Amino acid sequence: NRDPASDQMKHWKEQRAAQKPDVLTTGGGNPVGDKLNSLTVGPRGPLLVQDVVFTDEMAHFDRERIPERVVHAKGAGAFGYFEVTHDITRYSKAKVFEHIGKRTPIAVRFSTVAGESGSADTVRDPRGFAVKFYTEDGNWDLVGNNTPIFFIRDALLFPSFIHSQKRNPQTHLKDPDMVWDFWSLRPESLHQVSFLFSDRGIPDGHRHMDGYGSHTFKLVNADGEAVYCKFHYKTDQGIKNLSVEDAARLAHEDPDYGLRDLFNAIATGNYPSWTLYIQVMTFSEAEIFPFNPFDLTKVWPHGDYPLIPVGKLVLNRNPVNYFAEVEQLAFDPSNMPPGIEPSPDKMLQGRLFAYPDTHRHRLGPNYLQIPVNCPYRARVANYQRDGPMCMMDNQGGAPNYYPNSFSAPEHQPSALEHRTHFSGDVQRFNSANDDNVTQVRTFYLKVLNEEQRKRLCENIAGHLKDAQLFIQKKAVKNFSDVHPEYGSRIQALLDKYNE
Amino acid sequence: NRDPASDQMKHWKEQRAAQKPDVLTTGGGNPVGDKLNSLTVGPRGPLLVQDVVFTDEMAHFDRERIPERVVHAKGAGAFGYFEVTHDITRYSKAKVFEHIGKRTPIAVRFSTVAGESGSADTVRDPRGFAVKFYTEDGNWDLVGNNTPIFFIRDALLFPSFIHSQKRNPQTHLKDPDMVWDFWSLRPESLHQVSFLFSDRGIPDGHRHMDGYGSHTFKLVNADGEAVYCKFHYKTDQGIKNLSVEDAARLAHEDPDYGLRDLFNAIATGNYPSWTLYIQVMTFSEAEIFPFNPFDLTKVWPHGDYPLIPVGKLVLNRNPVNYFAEVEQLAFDPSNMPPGIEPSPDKMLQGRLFAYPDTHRHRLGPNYLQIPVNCPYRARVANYQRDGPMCMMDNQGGAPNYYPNSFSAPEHQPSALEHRTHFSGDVQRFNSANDDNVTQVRTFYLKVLNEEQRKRLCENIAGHLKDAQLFIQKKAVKNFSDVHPEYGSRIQALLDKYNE
Amino acid sequence: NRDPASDQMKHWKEQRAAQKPDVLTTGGGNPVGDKLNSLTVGPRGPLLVQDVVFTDEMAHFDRERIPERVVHAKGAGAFGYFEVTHDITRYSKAKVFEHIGKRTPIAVRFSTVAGESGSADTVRDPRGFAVKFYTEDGNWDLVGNNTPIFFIRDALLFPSFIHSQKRNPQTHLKDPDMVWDFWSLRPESLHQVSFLFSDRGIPDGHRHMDGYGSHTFKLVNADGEAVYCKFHYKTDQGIKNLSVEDAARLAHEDPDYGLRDLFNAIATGNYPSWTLYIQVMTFSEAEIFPFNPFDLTKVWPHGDYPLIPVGKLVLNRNPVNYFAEVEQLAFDPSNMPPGIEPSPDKMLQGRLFAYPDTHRHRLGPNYLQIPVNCPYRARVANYQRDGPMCMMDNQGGAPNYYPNSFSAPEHQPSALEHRTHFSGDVQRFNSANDDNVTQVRTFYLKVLNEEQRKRLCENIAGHLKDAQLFIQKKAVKNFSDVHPEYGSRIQALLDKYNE
Amino acid sequence: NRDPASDQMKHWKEQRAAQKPDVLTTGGGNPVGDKLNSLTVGPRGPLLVQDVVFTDEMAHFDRERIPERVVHAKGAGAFGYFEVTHDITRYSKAKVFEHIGKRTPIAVRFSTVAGESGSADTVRDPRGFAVKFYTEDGNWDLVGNNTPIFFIRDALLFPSFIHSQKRNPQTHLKDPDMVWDFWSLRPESLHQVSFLFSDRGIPDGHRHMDGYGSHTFKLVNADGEAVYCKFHYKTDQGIKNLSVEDAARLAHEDPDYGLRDLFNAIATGNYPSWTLYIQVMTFSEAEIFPFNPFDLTKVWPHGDYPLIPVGKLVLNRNPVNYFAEVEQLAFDPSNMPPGIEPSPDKMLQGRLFAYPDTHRHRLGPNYLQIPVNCPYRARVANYQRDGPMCMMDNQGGAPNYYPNSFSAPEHQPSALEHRTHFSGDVQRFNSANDDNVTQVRTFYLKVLNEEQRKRLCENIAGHLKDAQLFIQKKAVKNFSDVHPEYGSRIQALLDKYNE
Ligand code: HEM
Repeated sequence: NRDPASDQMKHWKEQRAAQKPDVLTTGGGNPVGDKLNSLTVGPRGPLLVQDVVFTDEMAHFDRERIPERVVHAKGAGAFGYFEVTHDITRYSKAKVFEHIGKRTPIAVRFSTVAGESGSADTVRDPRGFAVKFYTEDGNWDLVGNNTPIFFIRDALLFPSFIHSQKRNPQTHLKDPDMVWDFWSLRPESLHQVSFLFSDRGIPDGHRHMDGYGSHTFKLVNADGEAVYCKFHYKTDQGIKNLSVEDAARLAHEDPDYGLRDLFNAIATGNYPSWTLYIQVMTFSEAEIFPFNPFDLTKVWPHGDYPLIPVGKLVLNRNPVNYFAEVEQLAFDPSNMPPGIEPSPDKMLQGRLFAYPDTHRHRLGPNYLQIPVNCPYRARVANYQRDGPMCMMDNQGGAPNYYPNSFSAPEHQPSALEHRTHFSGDVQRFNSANDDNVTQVRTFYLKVLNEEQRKRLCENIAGHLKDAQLFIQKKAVKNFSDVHPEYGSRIQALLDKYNE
Repeated sequence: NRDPASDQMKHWKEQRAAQKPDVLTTGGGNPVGDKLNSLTVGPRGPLLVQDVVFTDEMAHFDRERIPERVVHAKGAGAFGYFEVTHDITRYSKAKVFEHIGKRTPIAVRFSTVAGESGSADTVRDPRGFAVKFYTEDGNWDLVGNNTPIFFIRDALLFPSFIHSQKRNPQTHLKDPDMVWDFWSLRPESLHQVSFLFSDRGIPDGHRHMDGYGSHTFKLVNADGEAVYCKFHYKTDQGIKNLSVEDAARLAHEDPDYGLRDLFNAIATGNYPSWTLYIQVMTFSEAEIFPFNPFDLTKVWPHGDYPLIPVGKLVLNRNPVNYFAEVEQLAFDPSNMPPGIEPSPDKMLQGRLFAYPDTHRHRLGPNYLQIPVNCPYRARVANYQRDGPMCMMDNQGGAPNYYPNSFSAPEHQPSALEHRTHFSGDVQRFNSANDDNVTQVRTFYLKVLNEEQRKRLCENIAGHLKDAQLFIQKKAVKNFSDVHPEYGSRIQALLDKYNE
Repeated sequence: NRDPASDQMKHWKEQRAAQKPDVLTTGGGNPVGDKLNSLTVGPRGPLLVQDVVFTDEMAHFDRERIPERVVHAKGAGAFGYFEVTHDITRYSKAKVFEHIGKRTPIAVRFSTVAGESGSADTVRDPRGFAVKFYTEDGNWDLVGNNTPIFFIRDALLFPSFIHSQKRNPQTHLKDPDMVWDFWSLRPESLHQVSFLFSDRGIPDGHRHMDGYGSHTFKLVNADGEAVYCKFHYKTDQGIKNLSVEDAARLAHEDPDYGLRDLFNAIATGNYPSWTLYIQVMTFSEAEIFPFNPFDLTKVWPHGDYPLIPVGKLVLNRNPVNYFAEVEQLAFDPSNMPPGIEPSPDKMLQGRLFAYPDTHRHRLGPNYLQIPVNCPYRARVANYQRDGPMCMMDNQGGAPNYYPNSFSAPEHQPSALEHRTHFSGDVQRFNSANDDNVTQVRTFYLKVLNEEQRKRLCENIAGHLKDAQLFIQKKAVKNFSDVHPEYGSRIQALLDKYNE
Repeated sequence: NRDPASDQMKHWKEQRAAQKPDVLTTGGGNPVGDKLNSLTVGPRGPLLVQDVVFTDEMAHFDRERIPERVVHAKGAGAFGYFEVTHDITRYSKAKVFEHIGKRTPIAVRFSTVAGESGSADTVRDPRGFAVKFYTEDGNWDLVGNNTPIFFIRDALLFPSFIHSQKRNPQTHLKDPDMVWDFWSLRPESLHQVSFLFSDRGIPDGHRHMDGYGSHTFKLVNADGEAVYCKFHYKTDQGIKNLSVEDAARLAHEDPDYGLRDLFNAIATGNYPSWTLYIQVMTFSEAEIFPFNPFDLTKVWPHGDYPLIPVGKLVLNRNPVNYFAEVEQLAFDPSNMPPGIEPSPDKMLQGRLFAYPDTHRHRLGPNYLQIPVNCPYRARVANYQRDGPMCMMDNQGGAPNYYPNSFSAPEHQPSALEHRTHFSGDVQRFNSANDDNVTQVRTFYLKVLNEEQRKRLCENIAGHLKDAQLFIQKKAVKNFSDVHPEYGSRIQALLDKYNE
């Protein structure tokens, strides 16, 4: 006996009963006589164009690959649902939070960042935990991460950052000089480099990690009052990382550890779950926060702004076809239904654009027409038409201009954005010096126990050692600024590695 | 009031009736509060990225167009059915002919040839008569023209021919020199040229012409008995052609004439139709025919090859959305169910490749998944997977390799290519002089009478006159070779023209 | 000897006198033996997949077409230069206006608006007049039209407007109901529609029409002193239009009359040219302007804001390959170099996005590298990399992240946007009631004379007659709001048309 | 200091020094003022669409990716030349072999097979060794592997084979059930499989393995005489393999072993090199020859058919930009200059279309225009035009149809292919019978020392051990079909692994 995972074709064969096999048809659905032998003139004669069976299937074969995700290319996903267990409708009128017991189906995808399609799960990298909510008011995409913060606070540097986190332009090899020259030049990353290199840097499976909407969002009650929030979905299976030693081990043993684990979990009736919380911040409060409540490289102290439960997140139906249901998955941060809105978070703002952007290029213009991405729990009706690979009925003969005197789709004013005032010059305001240590300090000596406080200091030096010298100093100079003992312990390890 | 075509919107609304307007949603199903004004800071302030309602709409509009067909770009389509009136089973096994009274859903697209998207319907040009049968053995595409022949017999010149017939590479204008140099350099074009400048060069609408398969085909009955044939779908609305003066009027008065005539013909229950006949030929009498039976520039004499009736072609349904149903329609000559096979027709052999090849580019790798293209009357099952914009289940979780031992789609010895023997050197045999006059001569003298010959000559002359002298004399010669007088007449009008 | 355009292939010959024909090769440079005959087994044998030559060509022929422009699909282009003849440096620091007697290469494309690629040139429709300036600070695209205003003033209506301007989704025909239902419901269009149906609605080719920026832009000088402006480039060939009667003739006679006219003019050394002026308005006057200064449906009286000579545009060179240098041509209003900026014009704003966006689809991610679109007069150095069909060296092995301590490109502080203050609530402000008749009323009464008013209403009435009765009522009512006489005239004609 | 690959940026900044850094600009060439801070209204305000600096960069980043090769995604590349050392003149007229000492530029890409973009270098899997010769008669693409045979013999089985070597349709993990089920059912693989698990199954870098043309080819001399040859190029740095435990750790130690290895070799002046040899066999000999001389699972023995030397392949140049030069590199087997022609090898013939076909997909219609793919040591002249992303001048104003009377490119009768008379029926002949054991035996005993045999058997077991029992059964059957002790040794190793 084998595991569910490896027993895939197994179960399929049985579940196919004793019903004869279907017929191998061409793409056009024409019956195929023999597809195991080309069409030739003579036993040793040349290939005839006439073998269209060959062309038909070969042709398709030549185009199965589509561009992989720019970032977060490696991962897996499953389906399940969300169910309300609290009433926060006093905070947001989002139909998804209707009443208690309210269930909305979902799709989830876990993933790393820097690695490519061939990469392995078991490595030190942040993680992607995206949630798609098929609500009655369209789809809501909570494209979150296993962290409440990020390395940078302005989108304009994200590409550059990701660049530094991947291969060298010429060599095509990972490069420390790149990694650390960047981080070192931008301390705002401190807070996050601290989490990545902490024990959390490498979880164990996707099931033993927490989620974070990260950014500061906006909730609008069915009364127009708005308030800021933060999304958190802590694991119920409890945290659980992996020994550096084991990581690199599993790495080459089963580079897809995360996949099968998460997969067998569901196959073996052991469905993973997370608990949804949110922190609330009135506009009054925000005006008070000692920091930028919108800074992505900052958190909200749990004590000052406590979490409120709202619901359960359950995954219990593994995909039936990986390509179709997971690869093709598209999550658009901009996909926020009535009740939730973005904040002036200079990083969340940019994400409003880029995601649907790339999706147009990675998948295609009508990518929202792909099953997995189709908002089937709603009714898409508008004035958009055509485009490549246009399935559906393209909305039939319905009037295609608005406004029209022919009863075509009208807009519901009730779903209007929330009104806020703004005053100030249009400029490129500097966010580089918006405190990149304080919050980090209270992490080192407070959240981290002397036990793991040192571990982190090891993980870093072991990677920082590979960078040039001038680089290593700046880095230390930064850690030092968080805490002298920080850059002191590190500089130690480095000096030794240095012989 | 006015024609049904012009009453489209009026009707669509009256169908709405009691139903109320649908809510205006984004591509993501999110309702919009006001799709008529932008989100800006202040009434005279900047536009914000935050307006994802705009970007959602704008971004789609920007991606509405797909490449138009490289030829036959202008056209119109309709849906109807096929009806078996005669048992021809003793010739072919195609299940579409399975039994008299059998109806097979068909789709059809009419079109011109050279003109682009916005060209006029009423202009001299061959006419496209593509027919699609959704059978249980997959789809059969009978991509015919309104001519039984063509200007050339080697697919290798098709690109060149179309280039000569389209715009000048630098001025972008129509070029008579290009048109005539090519023609004058390839007399094998004379047959189809004659037919082209004849009263049939411009029919009155799409309902007033016949549909031909042109190429010789192959039919194999339930006993595996091979036979050659030709398809003919003669119009039941009678052959009506349009004068040169009126075609010129409509050219600007109504460039979409054919589209309108057709829509309305059906919108008023005036379903046009065509009787589908076919002629048969033996490999014996084939080796006996005085010409290459697969030469696209020739016809099988009626006297020797009487037409055999098969069934009817009724068009009784208009498209509901032109883009999804007509624009995206794709016909591949290679889609022939068991019972219909190609022939050594050089030209035919070429089309076996070109159609799906161009479809993979104009529409996309997965174009067969387009509703209008999907062979629904049949169920597709094979090992091809993925590819961009993959709808449906991607065959869910069935084995993607063949052979296998888990019960998945299989062969069909029943549907195997009819085997024919061939022999001979393998080279690029020259077909430039396989009689390019004989059948034209009989046309020009016995098929036409003095008034038609008169017109035919001015028609040719009125266009040729704009080509360079040397191309003129060049062209004359070819004509005289079909007949001294044929040439002399055109010559006459030429000098007058040169005046 | 005919007009130059007709003798293209003739001169190409002459051009390379003695020079001998080059060897015919495949796309791979492999020389071809015989491009006129297909390689088959025996003179009447099947086609061999081994005939790569054929397959090489056919595959290319099969993908020659790219999506046509979403709007302004039918056009013509040329190249020339822009010479500075007046000092306006006190207004803008743009290097293009840098000094008296300075010439900058420019590219231009003329066009219609709603017609597809096959469409005719001489049809009532605004006319695009896009100019690309290859300047030192990158390219500057002044994407004007032949009118200084437009039909709408908020980008959200554009897709809707265009849709109503094209073909019925189901019939694929032009629908006057669609056209007038829209216009009737959006009275802000009166001005344009009034200009459109006037005499200028159909110029005598491209050479006899003015060009305009339409929008208001902001000009910035060396001390950072800004001012709002308008760009006008008047034809030196003098205004000249076509009678509704001619155009209809030309429509079928020479659908490419504009293309042919412009080409030949240049080909014969009769270079056309426009004089570029600018209208200036300080930030103070804007505050007290009787209308919204960024309202595309309004003009700046010549009386209060005089025109100022800037320089001249001269077209002296025709394209060599239309597809290469014209069809691929791409203009982005976003291409504004230091010294030239946008205004809050809602319409202009949405444009900053849609052009590049649509270009990424029509042409491709790297369309800026196509020769005609490359800023060859400036040096592109940035942190952008990869993408399909990537040419040049991809910036070689240069550091691909910013910031970095390795001497890669750096931003220039002197090229910072002119800051401006804004303050207001963030929301969708309504711009419908913004006076839609004042300026129109002036045009009807003062700008036109009795002769003209007569034609205008004739032209309108001639088209409007086809719209449903209730729609005609609506629109007539709108014209009345402009002027009682205006409505009666049309109404009169209508009554007539209605027998 | 550290290796050359590590000091990449170091050297770049080194040679770049003594210069001022370039100004950062937009794709359009406009200098950016600050690329680190987005444009907003007020320090805590929203992001404006006005920020085209942002959209430009991000939009591009959103499009950096393109689909990876359907197979062989993971690979390294370099450039060098081919030096003729010997005269095989009396075999191929091919200019590349013209004289002794003749230099011809080349490009090479080494790669694994079933692994995706993120996969590791040092794994058991065949190795891809492709070489592109830029010759004056166009490019010659010798697409070889690090072995002279291959699992299958009919193209039709290939896509299916590949599916088994990749991930499961639903679970997405490497699956030995499909791997082995396929191989078991298909015993012709026996040869390669043995080689696959041999000591060579994992080379120590790309520098210590041999290249193989694999298929039988055809050479033609100045006097129309052709023969059937083979291509063998042996490493000069010697065949050095990697242990199963060595490669296993290298897996996570440094998954980019090949890359680093090859980059540094070339970087330090230690250019690798190979010697090209050609086996030969006359058409007569081909006849008398035992089994099928075009069977890809069979080989020619140096015994009866000796290895004739032709020249040297030296690599002395690294890529400057990996994406532009290696990723975009496309090799088409169908690219064969005069003197070299395909052979009846089904598998081969199938590759004749599959390669350019997928290139048009993965790279684009105009891929032969990407610098490194262009046949630059030749001169492209033909009648192909347009297509997306068209560089150059699209052949300028030259006539675009053939034949023509305006002195455009003419074909070369001298380049006509070799005419090989062919006869025989026409149908899908069986191939599963060609002795899948003879040659195989002369390996397990002759070309393989006892020691290797030991671990070889151990390898197959180490993998197969995870396959369904029934699978193993059949698996051994074939092995024993080779020779008893073979399957026996395995069969023993089996039951043990089953605890
Ligand atoms: C009929 C069977 C075969 C088919 C259908 C086939 C198909 C393909 C395809 C589609 C690719 C991807 C091309 C790209 O994306 O650039 C590829 C690449 C490759 N194939 Fe095959 N192949 C076959 C047999 C073989 C054989 C026999 C060899 C060796 C003689 C081989 C060597 C390679 C190599 C080395 C590459 C990588 C080239 C590169 O670096 O770009 N293939 N093959």
